[PDB]
Amino acid sequence: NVIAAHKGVNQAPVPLKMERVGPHDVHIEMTAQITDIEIDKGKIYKAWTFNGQAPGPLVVVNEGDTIHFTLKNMDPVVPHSMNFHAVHASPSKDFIDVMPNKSGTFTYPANKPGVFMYHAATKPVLQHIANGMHGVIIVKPKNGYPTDKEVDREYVLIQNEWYKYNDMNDFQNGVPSYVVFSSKALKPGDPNTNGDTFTLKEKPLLAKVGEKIRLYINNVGPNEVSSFHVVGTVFDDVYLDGNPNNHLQGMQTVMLPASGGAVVEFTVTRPGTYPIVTHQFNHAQKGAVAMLKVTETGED
Amino acid sequence: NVIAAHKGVNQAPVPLKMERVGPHDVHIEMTAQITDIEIDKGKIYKAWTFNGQAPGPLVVVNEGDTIHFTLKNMDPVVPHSMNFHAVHASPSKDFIDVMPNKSGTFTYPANKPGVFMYHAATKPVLQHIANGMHGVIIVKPKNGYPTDKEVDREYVLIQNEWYKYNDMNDFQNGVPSYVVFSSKALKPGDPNTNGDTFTLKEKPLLAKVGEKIRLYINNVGPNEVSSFHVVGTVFDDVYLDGNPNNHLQGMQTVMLPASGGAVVEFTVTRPGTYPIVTHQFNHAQKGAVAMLKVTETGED
Amino acid sequence: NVIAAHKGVNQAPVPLKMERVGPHDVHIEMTAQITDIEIDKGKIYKAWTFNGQAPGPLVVVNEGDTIHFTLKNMDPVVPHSMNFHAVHASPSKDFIDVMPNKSGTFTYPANKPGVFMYHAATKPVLQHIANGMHGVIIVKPKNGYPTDKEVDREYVLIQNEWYKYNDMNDFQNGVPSYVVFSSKALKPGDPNTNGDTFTLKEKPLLAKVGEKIRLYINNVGPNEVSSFHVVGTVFDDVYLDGNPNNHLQGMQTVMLPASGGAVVEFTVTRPGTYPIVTHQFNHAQKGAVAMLKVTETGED
Ligand SMILES: O=N[O-]
Ligand SMILES: O=N[O-]
Ligand SMILES: O=N[O-]
Ligand SMILES: [Cu+2]
Ligand SMILES: [Cu+2]
Ligand SMILES: [Cu+2]
Ligand SMILES: [Cu+2]
Ligand SMILES: [Cu+2]
Ligand SMILES: [Cu+2]
Ligand SMILES: [Cu+2]
Ligand SMILES: [Cu+2]
Ligand SMILES: [Cu+2]
Ligand SMILES: [Cu+2]
Ligand SMILES: [Cu+2]
Ligand SMILES: [Cu+2]
Ligand SMILES: [Cu+2]
Ligand SMILES: [Cu+2]
Ligand SMILES: [Cu+2]
Ligand SMILES: [Cu+2]
Ligand SMILES: [Cu+2]
Ligand SMILES: [Cu+2]
Repeated sequence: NVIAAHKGVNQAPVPLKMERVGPHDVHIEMTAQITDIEIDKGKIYKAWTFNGQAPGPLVVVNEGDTIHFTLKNMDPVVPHSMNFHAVHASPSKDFIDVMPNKSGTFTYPANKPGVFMYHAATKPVLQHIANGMHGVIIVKPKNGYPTDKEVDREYVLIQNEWYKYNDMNDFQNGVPSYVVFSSKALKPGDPNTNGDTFTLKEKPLLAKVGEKIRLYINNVGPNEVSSFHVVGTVFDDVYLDGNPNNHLQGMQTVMLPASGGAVVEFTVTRPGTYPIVTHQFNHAQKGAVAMLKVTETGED
Repeated sequence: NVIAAHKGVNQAPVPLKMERVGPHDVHIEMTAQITDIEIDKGKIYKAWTFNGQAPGPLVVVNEGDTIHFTLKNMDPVVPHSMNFHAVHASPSKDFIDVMPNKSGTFTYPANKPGVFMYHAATKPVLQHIANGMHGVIIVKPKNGYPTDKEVDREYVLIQNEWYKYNDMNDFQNGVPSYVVFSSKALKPGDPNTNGDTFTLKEKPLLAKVGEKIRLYINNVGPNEVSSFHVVGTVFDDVYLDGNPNNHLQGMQTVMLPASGGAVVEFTVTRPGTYPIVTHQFNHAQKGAVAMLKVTETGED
Repeated sequence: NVIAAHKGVNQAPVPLKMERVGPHDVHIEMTAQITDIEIDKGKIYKAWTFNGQAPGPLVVVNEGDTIHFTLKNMDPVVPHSMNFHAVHASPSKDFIDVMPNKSGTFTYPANKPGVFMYHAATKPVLQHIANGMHGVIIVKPKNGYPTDKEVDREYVLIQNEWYKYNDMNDFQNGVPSYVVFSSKALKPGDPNTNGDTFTLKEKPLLAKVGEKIRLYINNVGPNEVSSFHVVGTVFDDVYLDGNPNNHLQGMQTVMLPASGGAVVEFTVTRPGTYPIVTHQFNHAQKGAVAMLKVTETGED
């Protein structure tokens, strides 16, 4: 199922570009590009990506920022596009296709705090998402969260599925071959990984005994819901979609729809390694287990 | 899988009958009937229906109304019945079968505000729901919703699946062949459609730039959950099951169980066409995309 | 797929042992054992169990109790282990394997009120859960629930799936063969059953006309979410995961993730038999229907 013009194509990752251009305005430039990603050991997926990552690079803006977004399409033959769930926009004017070897710029406001999916909007959308064109944009709430002062350390996790390569029958009708977590960096030194079955097991996220950890999470799908759970703890506080008003306490497991987000916070009380799962254990068995290593110092 | 006595049967739609009979009492009369519905282009499903619609006709009552419900069974051979999720009733006395060519009347109160599924209760219930015997009853809250004064325009949407015709193995064990939206009229001039893959794409719901839209939504299944999302906006306010107390804000996507309802409200800020999806994109690809056309005047 | 050392093995159920050892400390002793369970009429599953029950025996503790848990592994060849979702623990030190014919003791606090899953933690966790090593621990809130004084009668229900026997391909990739409810006793005289397709239909839970019923519920999976609904009523109050803060009202149906819990309360207004379902009707058809028989006296 490899398009003739994609045979042998493996475009090197290109860094995300972002710069603030006013107190409430931010420029973002991404690419659409075709990049080989190792999704399981020995298994390469020639993914349709933003910037050579799948999920794509993390975007963080402030509530009330208007985003001036440019997509540079490096794919030699397939059009691509961008839909941010954070924004208010006209889909038929602002989420439109950018043709091969062209760029397009679109402007829209991020009025709402939270942890939002982004993805390509090009028909068939299922094909673009399943092939890798998904990601997260975080919109920071103007007044924070009521538990901000309690949080010691924070990371971003994203859940996605992988199917048989570019196979629309499988995408529509088949079980996922792999379900995976990735982490995207918020601060210098944080890991930045792609959706694969192994990296966050072999290179766990790090924390220190006694810390309260915040995770910004989103299940991008394309197709499955997620039963998000951290082994050995309970979520002290949960904010559905990352909106501070949607505040639950003491949850064992957080139900995420496809594209669903949350801010979750939990305390790690003892040294050890703590798995992070979707509790739909067929999906966990097919890759969706990450690890958090908790040490007396927070160092590995 | 077509029952001998249903071969060639296509009973014309019969209008819902409703009339208020007291300040807190309402008569409703439906039929059970066998009616051909075009669920995808060129694909007829000889559905088991209420009133020749699938999902069935919309019912709207007020909180505290007692419903005096009559079902007239026009099916020549299969018994049918009615279960309203809105009501408090004895299932074994009030949700019982009405035999072919007979009628039955049942009385029960709708004590709780919200957006409730209704469906046939006849064993096997899966068979009756999958073949088309589902619908929505809205119970209006005595004191409204706190955001009532902000809403400019409102519609009803229902999600359902379609399987291989009357195939209990497929109903139990197979993926849906189609997943679809329909709209049911609240006010004169609103569309009133059946669950199909195309009508709400070709004849979009209409709105005006700047409006706040309310949707009353229910995912009737039979089998899937729904990740309900409007492209190009964020839900300002969500009331789970349509109960005013269950109030979320700023949600990108609303997780609906099978039979789950909600009242969702969102603002459309720019002219254009806005898709409405379940974000489980396998289901969207198999039909579950509706459209909302937003114009400077609200006219098409 | 029957391990040689399990052929012909059917270890008799062993009672749960629990005793309070201080105002905030409780001893619990379970077994891991291999026991034949009739999951559907004529269908024996040689389950991997705690104490010869699947789901395992109910555990009830108070918020703030530290649990001193001993597992005695009676399996001749497979290691087993215990993970309580209620507790804060080091998974790599406290949820570790107990080898055949050995015991292990682990101590950890239950700081959070609610209705929590427990299950084996031994890799592959999917295999242990699917084969029967799941259950519920209830942690009673120090200050109760705000609706405690309204509740007349209470029971515990658990939902689980069963797959082809010890078949990891089916566990990962196949639909469940059966989906089932069981009830676990809270007070003397309550039923105590295993996850099967028939017992709670033939021997319904009992209640009296006019009562408000509380159910403590958990969907242990392993793989499916649950759309929990009681026919003929509406949930007056719902507490997600059994935490009193997570308070919804007037829900028709409660969405439970895999491992998700709730406390749900509803009123039965008329004599009759009331089905209890997951509204994902493929699962209901494959076993997941229990019954509640409501009489003028509450006696059968
Ligand atoms: O909490 N691990 O299923
Ligand atoms: O927001 N369309 O996936
Ligand atoms: O309420 N029985 O689907
Ligand atoms: Cu300013
Ligand atoms: Cu600019
Ligand atoms: Cu694309
Ligand atoms: Cu989207
Ligand atoms: Cu701290
Ligand atoms: Cu915790
Ligand atoms: Cu009155
Ligand atoms: Cu009457
Ligand atoms: Cu019917
Ligand atoms: Cu129902
Ligand atoms: Cu307005
Ligand atoms: Cu919006
Ligand atoms: Cu004390
Ligand atoms: Cu002790
Ligand atoms: Cu085990
Ligand atoms: Cu678990
Ligand atoms: Cu009472
Ligand atoms: Cu009720």
